[PDB]
Amino acid sequence: MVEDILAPGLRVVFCGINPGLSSAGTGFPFAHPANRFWKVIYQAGFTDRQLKPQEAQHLLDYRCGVTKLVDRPTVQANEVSKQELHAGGRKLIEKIEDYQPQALAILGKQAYEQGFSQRGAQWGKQTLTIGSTQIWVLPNPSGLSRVSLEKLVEAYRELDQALVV
DNA sequence: CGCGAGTCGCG
Repeated sequence: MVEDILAPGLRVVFCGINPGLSSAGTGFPFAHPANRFWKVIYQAGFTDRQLKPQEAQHLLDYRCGVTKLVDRPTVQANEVSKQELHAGGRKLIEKIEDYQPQALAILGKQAYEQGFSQRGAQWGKQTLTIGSTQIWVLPNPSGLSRVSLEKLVEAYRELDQALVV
């Protein structure tokens, strides 16, 4: 099982589909060294250095959170049904109403659409909100995505900069 | 008419 990293007052809550088979075992989000997440949020600007999955809890210090749509671990994100994704979204909504982050960031275009029942969603900011929490769709940091690091970084960077203080 | 559903080839 992979515990959530949430707290009130966060500026961003990162959300993935489900745990990979490596992450599941370690009990850390995006634990497999092939997943660009940690490098991306670092380079994007969310952290002052590149954290290891071990230090995940220290994200709160930078006022960032992490969670997932579906708990069931899996090799590839595509093994999770829409049924599971749609249910996952419903529960995510509650956590957001609970912790009330400045922004919810879904890592997966399909994830978003399924989880929130939305069609033809575009990358970036969504008009959809959850109270004061704004919603974003960011490309998945998996090394399976043919999306380049340079692209991935910009995407997240836009959000960071988008959340002023 | 519209609408809502039913893999391949890419680094």
